[PDB]
Amino acid sequence: MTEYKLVVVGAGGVGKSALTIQLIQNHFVDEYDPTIEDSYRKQVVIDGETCLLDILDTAGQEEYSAMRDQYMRTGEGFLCVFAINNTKSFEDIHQYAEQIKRVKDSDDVPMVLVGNKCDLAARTVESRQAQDLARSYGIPYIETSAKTRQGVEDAFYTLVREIRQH
Ligand SMILES: Nc1nc2c(ncn2[C@@H]2O[C@H](COP(=O)(O)OP(=O)(O)NP(=O)(O)O)[C@@H](O)[C@H]2O)c(=O)[nH]1
Ligand SMILES: [Ca+2]
Ligand SMILES: [Ca+2]
Ligand SMILES: [Mg+2]
Repeated sequence: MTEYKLVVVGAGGVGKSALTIQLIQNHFVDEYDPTIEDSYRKQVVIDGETCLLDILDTAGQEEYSAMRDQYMRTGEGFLCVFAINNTKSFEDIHQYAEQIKRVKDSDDVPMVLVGNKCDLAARTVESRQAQDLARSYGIPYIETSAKTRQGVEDAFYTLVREIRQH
């Protein structure tokens, strides 16, 4: 069966771990335990095809930024996550995308831009602004809530599907 190496990246506290765990284990993590680097694997059927998701959950804390080159080298598709209630996290997205783009020596690396925590009402990043960023990269924008499960499967499966267009 095909195996897809997905990497989830973005600023700390945007909900990377919560997204991943919601996808893989089907529950919401309410507490905030900052991640160093964790791995998850799950057989899923996507568009008729049995396949293996290998998902790397990465550090948002910038002290662990040295570890980025290593996972950006290995990973096949990148979930680029900001929180819609954290403008700074949206501004941080570029640093992640550029580095992926640099490290992979490609302007065409499978990516999906994810606006997380769309259940919260304190939005400071309007959808249209994220859509504009995603358009410049030539990638999809998808809003998610790790809390309600809205968009969680869409976001990850779209990433698997971007890896398949490439
Ligand atoms: N309301 C709401 N809270 C969320 C959502 N996703 C994550 N959170 C909350 O935000 C906090 C941070 O979540 P977490 O997944 O650990 O963030 P992270 O991006 O993995 N952090 P790190 O980079 O340090 O590993 C947690 O308290 C979590 O419950 C979401 O969609 N909605
Ligand atoms: Ca919980
Ligand atoms: Ca504004
Ligand atoms: Mg985490």
